[PDB]
Amino acid sequence: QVQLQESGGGLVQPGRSLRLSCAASGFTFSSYAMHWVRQAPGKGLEWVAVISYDGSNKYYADSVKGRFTISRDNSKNTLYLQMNSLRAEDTAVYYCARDYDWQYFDYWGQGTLVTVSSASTKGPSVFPLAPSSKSTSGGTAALGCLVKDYFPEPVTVSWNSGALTSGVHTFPAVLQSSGLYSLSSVVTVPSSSLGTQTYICNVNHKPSNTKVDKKVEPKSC
Amino acid sequence: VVTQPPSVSAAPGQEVTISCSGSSSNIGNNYVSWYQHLPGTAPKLLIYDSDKRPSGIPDRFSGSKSGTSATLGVTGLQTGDEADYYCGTWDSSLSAVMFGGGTKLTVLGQPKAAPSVTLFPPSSEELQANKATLVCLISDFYPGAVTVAWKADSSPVKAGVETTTPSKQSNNKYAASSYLSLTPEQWKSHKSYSCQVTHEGSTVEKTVAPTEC
Ligand SMILES: CCC(=O)N1CCN(c2ncnc3c(F)c(-c4c(O)cccc4F)c(Cl)cc23)CC1
Ligand code: NA
Ligand code: NA
Repeated sequence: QVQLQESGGGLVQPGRSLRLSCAASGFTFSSYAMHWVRQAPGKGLEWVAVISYDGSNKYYADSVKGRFTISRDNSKNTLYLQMNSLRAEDTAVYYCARDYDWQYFDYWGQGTLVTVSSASTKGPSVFPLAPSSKSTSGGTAALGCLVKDYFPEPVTVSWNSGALTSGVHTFPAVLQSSGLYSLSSVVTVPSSSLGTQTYICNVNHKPSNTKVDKKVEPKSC
Repeated sequence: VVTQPPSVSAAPGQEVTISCSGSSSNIGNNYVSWYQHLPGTAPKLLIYDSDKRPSGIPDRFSGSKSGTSATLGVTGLQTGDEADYYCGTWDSSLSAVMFGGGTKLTVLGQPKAAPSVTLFPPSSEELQANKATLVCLISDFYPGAVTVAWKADSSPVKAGVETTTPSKQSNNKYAASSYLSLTPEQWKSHKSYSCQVTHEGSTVEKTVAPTEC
């Protein structure tokens, strides 16, 4: 059957350049237009570019026109996307897709991930998300910790060295425009316990061999 | 430019429609196709030429086009249908393909639940590190689709916002998180900040203020 395989994705610094390739398999490559389509973290699909069967017609989304060049080599069954002047907003999974009759996409690759960041390995800073001053014995309180500005993924979070697991939710990370990740972990606890029980979030960042334990306590209000 | 509702849902065996709304340069005068997408997998063609089904797509998927809007209909819903749905089309004025914004189709499998919203102001420690992050944590909701908006006093804020995609908690409901990254000076130069969370046509807004704990 028809198969498509992207490659070339990875970590690249803003302003630099990167070349993606898409290899094609079960069809006459030179008879079809080919597209690039991308999906940025948490965003909808965004069409990137298309190139006609012989390359004499190319079209580009405005968001990449002038920076990206689509090309093809019909003798090697390969589609290319030359990305220049890369920006943080170009972080995305990039897909190639076969066109059918200038009408719809019919086959797609697996995708290749492109991360645009100037960052090197960097352990997190951990800040407390202290429980609301409006906590009264008889209710529950949300507290947590903000794990910020680390690179690369992942971070793991535990509470009270693994002793506290019920009511914990650790969120996925966001990649901030700075090129660094942040995430949060939150736990719901009895307000009754806030003046007696110690709550510590344990943040492990293996890529930097950093572990941070942060004590989260009520504010001075 | 081509817009779709963020979210639609119905129970297994029921039906939904998803419409995208364009203009004469795109939906009005051009082929419309529909795609099913579960992120991390490849989009799948459902409908082409506004109402044709490819081979292998069951007849419970159908499409129509009327004027500058196009509609995908799904009957006999099953959990394998839960995905993101996009319409795609050509815009003759821009000479570009445009995807609609995407609609998350939830096949209902548990009770609807409005979100709890917890809004943390910047910690004293982060402020002393010359940074200010507002942390909006959104929990215990279902379906797993929300829209988050931030307000400074009462004006929209778009710069410096990052929001995670909802994912499941231990109790099988959804949670999501949103961040507003401010300067300490941006933080202290407003009377309040708000996280507004829209879920199933209903909005929960939490407010914090630099002058109040
Ligand atoms: C290169 C030949 C040429 O001049 N043209 C005109 C514009 N142009 C298109 N005209 C009409 N419908 C189109 C169209 F439906 C698409 C398209 C597609 O091929 C695949 C998915 C969605 C799309 F809108 C694309 Cl990329 C281009 C179209 C490409 C063909
Ligand atoms: Na955790
Ligand atoms: Na769901």
